[PDB]
Amino acid sequence: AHFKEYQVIGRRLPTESVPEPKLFRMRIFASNEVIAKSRYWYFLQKLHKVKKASGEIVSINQINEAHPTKVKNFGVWVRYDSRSGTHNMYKEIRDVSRVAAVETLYQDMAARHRARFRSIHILKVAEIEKTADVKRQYVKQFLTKDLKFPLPHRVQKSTKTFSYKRPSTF
Amino acid sequence: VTLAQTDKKGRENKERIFDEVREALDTYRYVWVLHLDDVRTPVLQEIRTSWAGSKLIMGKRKVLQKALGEKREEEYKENLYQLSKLCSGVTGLLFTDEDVNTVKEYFKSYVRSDYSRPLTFTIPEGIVYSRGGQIPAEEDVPMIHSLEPTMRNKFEKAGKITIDSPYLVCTEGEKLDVRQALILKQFGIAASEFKVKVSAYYDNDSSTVESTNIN
Amino acid sequence: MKYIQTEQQIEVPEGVTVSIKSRIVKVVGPRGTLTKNLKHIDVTFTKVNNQLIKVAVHNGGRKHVAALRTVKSLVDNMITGVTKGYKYKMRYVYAHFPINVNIVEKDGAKFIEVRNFLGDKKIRNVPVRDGVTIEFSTNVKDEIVLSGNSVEDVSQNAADLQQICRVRNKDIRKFLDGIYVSHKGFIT
Amino acid sequence: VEPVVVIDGKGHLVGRLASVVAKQLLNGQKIVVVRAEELNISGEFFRNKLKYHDFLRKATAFNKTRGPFHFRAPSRIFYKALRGMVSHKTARGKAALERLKVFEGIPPPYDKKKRVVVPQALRVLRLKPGRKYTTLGKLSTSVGWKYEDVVAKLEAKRKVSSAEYYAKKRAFTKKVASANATAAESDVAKQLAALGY
Amino acid sequence: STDSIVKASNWRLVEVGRVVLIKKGQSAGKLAAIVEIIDQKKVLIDGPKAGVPRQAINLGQVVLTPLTFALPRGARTATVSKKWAAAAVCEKWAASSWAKKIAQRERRAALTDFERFQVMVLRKQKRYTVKKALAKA
RNA sequence: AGAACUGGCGAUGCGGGAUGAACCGAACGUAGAGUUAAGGUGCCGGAAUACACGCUCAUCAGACACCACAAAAGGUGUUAGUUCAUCUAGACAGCCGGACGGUGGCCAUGGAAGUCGGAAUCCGCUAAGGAGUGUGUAACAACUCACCGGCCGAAUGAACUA
RNA sequence: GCAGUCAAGCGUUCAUAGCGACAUUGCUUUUUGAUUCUUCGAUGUCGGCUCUUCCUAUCAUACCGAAGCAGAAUUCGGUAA
Repeated sequence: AHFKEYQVIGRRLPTESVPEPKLFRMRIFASNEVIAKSRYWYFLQKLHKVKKASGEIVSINQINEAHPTKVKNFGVWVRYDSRSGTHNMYKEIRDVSRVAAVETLYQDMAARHRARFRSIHILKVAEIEKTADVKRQYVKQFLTKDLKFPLPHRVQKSTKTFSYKRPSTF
Repeated sequence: VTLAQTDKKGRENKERIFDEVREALDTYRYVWVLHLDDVRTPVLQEIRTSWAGSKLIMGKRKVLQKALGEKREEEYKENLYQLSKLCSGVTGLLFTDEDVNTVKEYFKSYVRSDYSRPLTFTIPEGIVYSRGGQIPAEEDVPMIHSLEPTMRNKFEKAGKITIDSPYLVCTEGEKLDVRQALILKQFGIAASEFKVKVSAYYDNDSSTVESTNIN
Repeated sequence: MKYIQTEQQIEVPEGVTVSIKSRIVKVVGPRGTLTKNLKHIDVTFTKVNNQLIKVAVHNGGRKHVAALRTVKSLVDNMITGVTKGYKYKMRYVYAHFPINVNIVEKDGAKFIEVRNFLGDKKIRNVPVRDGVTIEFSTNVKDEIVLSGNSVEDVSQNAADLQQICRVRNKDIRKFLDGIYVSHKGFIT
Repeated sequence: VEPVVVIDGKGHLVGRLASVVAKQLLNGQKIVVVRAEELNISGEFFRNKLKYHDFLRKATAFNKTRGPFHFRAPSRIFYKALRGMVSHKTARGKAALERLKVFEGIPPPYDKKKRVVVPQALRVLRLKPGRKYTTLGKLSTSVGWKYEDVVAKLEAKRKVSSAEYYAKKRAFTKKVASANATAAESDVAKQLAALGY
Repeated sequence: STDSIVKASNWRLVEVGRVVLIKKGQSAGKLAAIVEIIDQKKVLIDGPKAGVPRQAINLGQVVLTPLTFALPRGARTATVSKKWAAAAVCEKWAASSWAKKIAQRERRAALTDFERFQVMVLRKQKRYTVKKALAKA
């Protein structure tokens, strides 16, 4: 769905003789609130020895985009599970917001490398501030000055089943 | 894919020649840059052994341009950048310290004979030979038949190779083809003279740029 | 990887003019006129000024861009044929049977005739295409010379002339008869 | 919207046309399809020949007459692809195929009437550019239709007669448009413009 | 007549400042100017005078209009609004025939039955003068 | 062929899997309106030739669990990736020039002079050039590469992952 | 198949744990075309006359490719029922 980027904060358990466990925050991409709490324990159990019954979640926050109408180049580090063993991948997306860029990534992974939602891990999504350090080629070609490209051979969608005009393109 | 012994040198060899030019300047007071486009390899060696006190360095252009310092402001020793701009051809720098007269006397006196890359020779209308009419044909040995598919293709009966029409490989007053150079080259005709030329001299302690031309 | 646009540049010298409606290309110059169809190749031609013409493919993949380079190679071959022209000179090595080659006109069709090839009584005919002139090389023994404006009119008729004389059921290393293309060059 | 609708067959795809025709016949509209020999099939030519040959060998072993009748004509090829879409064994399917008439070329009286096209079945709107297609008129010639030298000749006779009509029609519209232009600026013209005509 | 007659094949091509028309969506028939092109299929549009909010849109939902004006790449909404007035494209749009055709079928839908009667009586009067002017010359 | 826990068929229809005792939804009085399950929405056939990002061309393509098909291993066909090197002090491709003296090195010998062969296998001078990559003369020569150099001006090469 | 020599690959972070392809080397009755007439035992029923079709995994005819093929004669391979 429309992903929403969430901050989840976790505090293991207040016990006698160990007060104040430190605190643990993460940034989670999930389609709603309830998945992001469950996606939180999926990673945080891998990092150190906790459980959901030995845990509680402090607070959740919805992180909006800082600047939607600005156009950003994004470099995304991705770890994912293949049919063979897992291996890393670095990909670059040009998009409008952070949370819309992950939308175009999962579609890109499912198209080319046939990876569903459960196999992919999102390592770090970063904005590349300066230009001319863009590594990939297919992102780089839009950075040329005075870029103008035509859209030839446009089709037309007409509601009536019969048209009399012998219809023509552009 | 190959299995040859000799391997690529790399960037470090380009910085070694960058190192050799710097040390050669302050040691030997005269610097000589030359336009030597076509040279033979034993011709290059005998110039080195005729100048035993000298050090001679050949190398790539922008390396030798930067080793003198291609910028005006940046240089090893002073007034060095004007001579570096002049040398357009393939260069080999020279470092002798005896005389400004002996060196320009040497290159004008020195001359050899190499390939044309002038005079005209016709192939006789009989059986062709390796010399091709240089010596009398009774002393001549016929050409190898294996290089005849090279002659029917690249140069455009019995194993002795036969032409039926007379062919002229050169004509006088004419620029020779790159193909017509190879016709004289295969026959073994080194009748064109070869001479090396110099464009500029430099003196370190005088520290001025000298401009000249000999052809 | 969906290249956004790719272009090449076809140079036009002073002798020739080119007039292009949708994809039909006409080349008119000194030696003659040549035409070529291009409805299948899907490009866009654009003149800048009278000597350079850019071709362009917008938003095409690798297979679409690979066809764009050979469009430049076809139209450049058309221009040189109108200026310099093409000339293929062929020699025919016979072992024991002398090959008689003649040019006979059959109701206006101008067929190239081959006789006595390797002791065959079969009389082969090779038709001359439109826009190619065959003449025999004066003062050079054993040569047939093909010359024309178009590459595809000449080079096909050169290749058709050699495959009609192909040796069968024999070791080809010992039997060396045939007609071969010596070299490919220009008229001027 | 009309009693009998005449579909021009040129530049369409076999399947995507026959789908939208078969729904109109089951809804009661009468459709007559002309110029069948200009119809197109996606995919390259050598494919669609072999899709016909593996069909062509399928016939009843004990008596070849009783098997699938392999029709050759481009109308009959197209009528096949439509017949599989309508449930032709019931009484609803028989009365739905009596509303359909498919012809090669344009025979009289259908040359005097308007021909239409179907935008969701045009080749030039459906397939991507740089993609091989196949002309059905060439296809039936490769499998035994001995009439492409006749139907194409009658079209060259027709189009000359049709070009004379259009020039007479275009000059008459020129007189009307000139008369309509000088009729403008009148008080009846300006009141119409306010109302939008 | 030694000239190369090679055709141009003129096209509306996307750029910074190509004004467009949004056919479907929330906006539904409003003008807007492309601010920055994102990739092959998405752009970034804004029209402040018409009323469309600044948003990223797919090129499927938008149609290209031939009018252009000069505007720097990546401009904000205040800067597009100032360049919009200097070109005066809202006056240049209604001069075009394609804007008049939009307004005409809008007016023909809002015609009252009594006004639909008045359209009838006038066209009966207009055809009388035409058929006299026709069939004489 | 013989067991273990639970559900089902046998005794049980109805909707879905074209068809089917066992799968999926759901268990039945007679009827009306409403919303859904599993499954589906080009046409048969009720229902979007809806929207959105990509991939794939097959001279036997492919289309949905139970289920009616397939193996290793190959394929400059295409796509996205990893690790590595080269490069605006000029890379990759192209033409063009150099590719030498000790030394025709030693045994093999009718004769390989780098290249029928066998062991062996360094220096000199070098920007660089093998006691030699191949075409081969009966042995020579010559040509080519592998090594640099001059033109030439944007990235390129190699293995591997799926 | 067994007994070996390897190591192109793999073993959670890894050579020497543990496998381990293509390879490679060996006997199981005679390295000198001498022999050596060794047909060493299938435990539910089909064969042939007539007469059609179909599969291709092609013996012959058609056109091709490669050869370590002069011609002839053959050997190997492809399309093809």
